[PDB]
Amino acid sequence: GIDPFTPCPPTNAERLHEFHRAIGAATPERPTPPPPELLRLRQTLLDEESAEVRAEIDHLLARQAAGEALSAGDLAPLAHELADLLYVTYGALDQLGIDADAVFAEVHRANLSKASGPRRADGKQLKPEGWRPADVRGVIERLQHA
Amino acid sequence: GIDPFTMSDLPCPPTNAERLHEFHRAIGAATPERPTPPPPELLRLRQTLLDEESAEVRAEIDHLLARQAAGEALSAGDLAPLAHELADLLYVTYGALDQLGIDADAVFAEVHRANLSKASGPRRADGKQLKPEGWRPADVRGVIERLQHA
Repeated sequence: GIDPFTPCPPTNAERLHEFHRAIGAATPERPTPPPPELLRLRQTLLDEESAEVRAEIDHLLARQAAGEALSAGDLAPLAHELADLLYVTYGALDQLGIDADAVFAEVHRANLSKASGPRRADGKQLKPEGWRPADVRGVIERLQHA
Repeated sequence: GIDPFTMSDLPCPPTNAERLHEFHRAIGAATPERPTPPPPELLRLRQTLLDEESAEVRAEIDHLLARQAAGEALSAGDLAPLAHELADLLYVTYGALDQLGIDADAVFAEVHRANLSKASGPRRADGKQLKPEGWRPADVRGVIERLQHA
C-alpha cells in the first residue's frame, strides 16, 4: 500500500499556473469557457506585446538597412519582448484552463510530420503522404475528461 | 557511460523550446546553439510569421466575443480554434528565439523570476499590483551575455 518507500522540472506553461496562483487569479485545472471580460483582457495583453515585438524588429531592420552588423547584445530587447509574448500567450491558455503543453505537443506533431515531406522546386514545404493535421478539438476533449 | 542496462527513454519530455530546435533541424534549417545576429531576411520572415499568427488569434477572440455579445454560452469545444491559434503563436515565438540562437527557456526563466517576484507585492486599493520590497527587474542582457559562454 503506502510506506516510507512511497518530478519533472517545471515547464513554462506550468510557470504561468504558478504565476496566476501568485496574483490571485485562481485559474482552472480543466478547459473552462471564459467570461468576455477575461477574453478582452487577454486580447489587449496579446495586442500590446505583439506591437512591442513588431516595433523592435522594425528597429533592428532599420539599423541593418543603415549598414549595421548587429551584435548578440543588440538582440537582448527583442529576446526580452519575445519572452514577454510567450508569457501572455501561455497566460491566455492557462486562464482558459487549457494545458498549453498538451496543445503544443499536438501542433508540434503535425508540424514535424509536415517537415518530412518534399519541397517544391521554389522551396515551399509540401506535406508527405499520410499527414494528419493537429486535432486540437480532440486534445481539448481529452483534457475535459482526464 | 552507457551499457546493456541503460534506459534510453528520458524521464522528462523535451521543453517546447527544445521542440522548436528539433523542428528546425527537420526543415534543414539547423539553428545556432548560442546567440547569433541574424540576417535581415531572417528578421523579416520572423516578423511576418508573428504578424500573421497574432492577427489570427485576434480575429478569433473577436468572434468569440461577438457570440457572447449575442447571448451565447461558450462551450469548452468552442475554444479549440483559439487554443490551436495560441499554440501556433507559441510555435512562431519560440521559432524566432531558436533562429536567433537564443535559449527561450533561459530568457523566459528570468522574465518569470521578475514577474513572480512582482506578484509578491501588495495591491493598491483599486487592485493595481505594486512591486514588493527588494524587487529586481528582469536582466535579459545578462542572460544573453551568459548564453554566449560555456
